[PDB]
Amino acid sequence: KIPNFVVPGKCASVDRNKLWAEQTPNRNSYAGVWYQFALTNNPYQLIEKCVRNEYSFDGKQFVIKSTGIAYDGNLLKRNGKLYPNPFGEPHLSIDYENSFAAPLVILETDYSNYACLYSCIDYNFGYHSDFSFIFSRSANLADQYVKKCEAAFKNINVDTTRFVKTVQGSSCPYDTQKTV
Amino acid sequence: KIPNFVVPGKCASVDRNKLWAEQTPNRNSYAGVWYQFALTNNPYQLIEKCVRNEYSFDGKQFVIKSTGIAYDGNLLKRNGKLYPNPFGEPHLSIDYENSFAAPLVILETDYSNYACLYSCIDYNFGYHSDFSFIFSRSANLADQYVKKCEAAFKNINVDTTRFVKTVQGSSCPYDTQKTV
Repeated sequence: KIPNFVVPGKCASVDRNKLWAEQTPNRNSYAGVWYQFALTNNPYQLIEKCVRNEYSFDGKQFVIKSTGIAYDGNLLKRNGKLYPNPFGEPHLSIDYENSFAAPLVILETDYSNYACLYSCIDYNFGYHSDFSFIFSRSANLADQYVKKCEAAFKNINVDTTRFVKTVQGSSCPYDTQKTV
Repeated sequence: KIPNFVVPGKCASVDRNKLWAEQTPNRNSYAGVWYQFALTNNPYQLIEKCVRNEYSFDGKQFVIKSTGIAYDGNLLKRNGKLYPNPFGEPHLSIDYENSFAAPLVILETDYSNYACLYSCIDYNFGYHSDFSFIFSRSANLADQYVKKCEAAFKNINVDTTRFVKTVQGSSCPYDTQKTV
């Protein structure tokens, strides 16, 4: 009787201090292309299949070009930005044109194979909503790496049975997508 | 479709460019104290009663100190900011500590009595959610000004029967609230 991404209780502690300090020297290694391997039910994401996110780092933020196939079957490009939280909180803000901005934590990454991403918001009625993602440097992602993200999300009490796989691979027009 | 703030169709077009041209030279007149007179159902507002928003303008953004009574009956302060949309869109972003940032349109204001505020977000399933507010320079607001916001919201097809009045006036400890 309520959506599965509206969950009782408060957002979990995920130790952002530690993660922030690991990640600030490594921003250039996080740039380039990342493919969405899987995500939990998200009513905001407008790209359904072939989700490809290209990041450029200018020294203070990332510029993002997100592309793929929209829910109506058309090619779509979205312009985004990733920048430090404006209040000086140890996490990033992910912001998209014609949308809202939300906190984004890099729960775990090795830069060259995978990244595990997390967003959460507390409501005023004793629930939270959270949104989790698994990113890969390739269309595919080996089980050894999926399992690293599974452990990280279990560690903060996210039910990993909520993940759904995203369409990627040879059926995707990536070369067209990268041209906008 | 189930909560009353989940509504069919796309977010309204609200003629943001005309509003931005009117409002941008008058930022200084929008500063000072605004009381929340009424709002449509909002799951993000942590302050239930006696909502008092103090705005300071620095030429580039506003800094906000919001105070009042929380849903558990205790006093609460929240820190906020209002700044131009980072992509250069003709609207502001309203950003709060430990929360997200959303678009914020001023649909109508006279600076000295009232303001009518609007935020909207689109879902990938073809619905939207919007969040509306009536602000006053005083704890009460005269009917003529209430009626002006009702017409501005009807003009963009927001259902104004969704507004609920906020507790204000003599039962509010405003002088305590401003000690922060």
